[PDB]
Amino acid sequence: NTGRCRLSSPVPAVCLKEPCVLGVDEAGRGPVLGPMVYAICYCPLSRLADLEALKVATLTENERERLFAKMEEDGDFVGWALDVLSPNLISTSMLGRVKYNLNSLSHDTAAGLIQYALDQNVNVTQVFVDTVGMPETYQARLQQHFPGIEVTVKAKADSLFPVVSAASIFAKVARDKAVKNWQFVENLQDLDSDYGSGYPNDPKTKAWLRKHVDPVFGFPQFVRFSWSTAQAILEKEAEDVIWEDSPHRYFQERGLEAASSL
Amino acid sequence: AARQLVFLLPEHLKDASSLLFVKLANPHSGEGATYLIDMCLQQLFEIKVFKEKHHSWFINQSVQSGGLLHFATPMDPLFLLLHYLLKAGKPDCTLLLRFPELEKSLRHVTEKYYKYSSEKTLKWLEKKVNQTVVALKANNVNEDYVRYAHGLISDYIPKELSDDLSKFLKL
Amino acid sequence: IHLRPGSLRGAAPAKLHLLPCDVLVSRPAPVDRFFTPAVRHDADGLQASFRGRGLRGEEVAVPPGFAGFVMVTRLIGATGSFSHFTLWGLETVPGPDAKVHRALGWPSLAAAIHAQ
Repeated sequence: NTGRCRLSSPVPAVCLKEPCVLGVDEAGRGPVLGPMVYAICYCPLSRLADLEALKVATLTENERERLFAKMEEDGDFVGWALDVLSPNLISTSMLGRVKYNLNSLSHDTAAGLIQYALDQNVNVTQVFVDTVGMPETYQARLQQHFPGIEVTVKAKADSLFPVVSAASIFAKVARDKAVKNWQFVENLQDLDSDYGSGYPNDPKTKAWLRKHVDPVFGFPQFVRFSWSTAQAILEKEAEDVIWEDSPHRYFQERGLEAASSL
Repeated sequence: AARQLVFLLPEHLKDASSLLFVKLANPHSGEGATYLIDMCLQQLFEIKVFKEKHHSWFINQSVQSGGLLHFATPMDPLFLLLHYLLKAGKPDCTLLLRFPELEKSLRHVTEKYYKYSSEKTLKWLEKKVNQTVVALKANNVNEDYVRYAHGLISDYIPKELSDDLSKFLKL
Repeated sequence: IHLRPGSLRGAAPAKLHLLPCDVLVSRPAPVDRFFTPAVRHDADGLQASFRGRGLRGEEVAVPPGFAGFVMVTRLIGATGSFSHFTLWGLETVPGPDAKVHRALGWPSLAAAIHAQ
């Protein structure tokens, strides 16, 4: 696993011969807490009618789970793959000396999951990717990378194409099984897991982070250190840390000087 | 918590078969510096510090700021004993020179009666440059060494500005 | 300031990390809760994280014929003993031509300068 973690269903045989259509979507782009999940759902152009039903446009946690199992049942034709990204990998990526923002971390993650499908010999002929605002530049980078297929990027994709609507579901469902798994362990180890929504705009989430600042180390793994809310709390609550980027010659070249101090 | 020091001490200091940190005058330039002196085995060591911008230590279950690494490296008392006479030209200072094999070492730069000699010192300092040229070849510090090897002894003596005539022209 | 070989001879092992960052205040810290369980091994040294930043490490040895000690305060006695330490770098392992790796070359040269 290491930083990220990929979970995947075996490729249904139909998908290796029949022309396929693929849907890319995510969950967890925005919280301070927990992972960011990416999901691809693919299915034959012929079997699109079967998915037109399991398509919304909202759908509660219970209904999401139900629709997730309904798709998981019909694994004879619907294929899926997930890449669950840790708050730590998100922290480390964005806090490198080399700038590497969420959007880049996000989309590179989309590229890999679409690439996985290709490497699995899924007869992908058309990809649809959901986005947040202005789809253009995203289509440009994505189409340029995948020149053998049509790549469509629309902000309303989770509402236009059932395959994106399905990818939205696995991603949301995986995002909730991952936070429940952390909560379960938290509670086992008698730790406080009452954070709230997970978003930095939540008074209860803000409160939780404030109650959880080790002066030396800051927060536990779960916290996306790279978030401004996260950083801002560490500036007020933890010890100040200065990083690398915030003859008389020999000793100067090694960093050596005499001890007057002692 | 209390300030923790990170030392690199010679392997032998450990065994008994007695140890004092004495503030002594810096022979090159400076009012003072730290010197560790062996009283049982009767020897001198200088204290250098590794300080580099933005480092700290995790020492066991604690953090120590700064990231300093202190070194106790054997010192030749000849450099430290030079300042008692050097001013003539023709505090803890006391225990510093008084040791066995002192008089036999003193007959290198100076000479009951002790008299400083400029001739012997230049001959001795020139030998050190070559002695440290051997080390710079073994340790491989990145001919051209002539200027560099002379410079290293300058950080131990103020007579190296008077040995700037000893640079290129030997004396 | 003076101290016998007693503290030196009987100093207990200590675990040292040299961070590429300065934690401005000296204090106890739960290294074993936060730090240690983040450390991982691979073909090129170790990986761990601090304040959400990716660090890359390496075990660095105390010079040959030398001994590492942690000393607390006149009189100054040794609290820990080490023979090696972890040298952390940001995103990329500190290079061989780094200030730290150059200081460790000092005792070897110091023996030649001060040789009788």
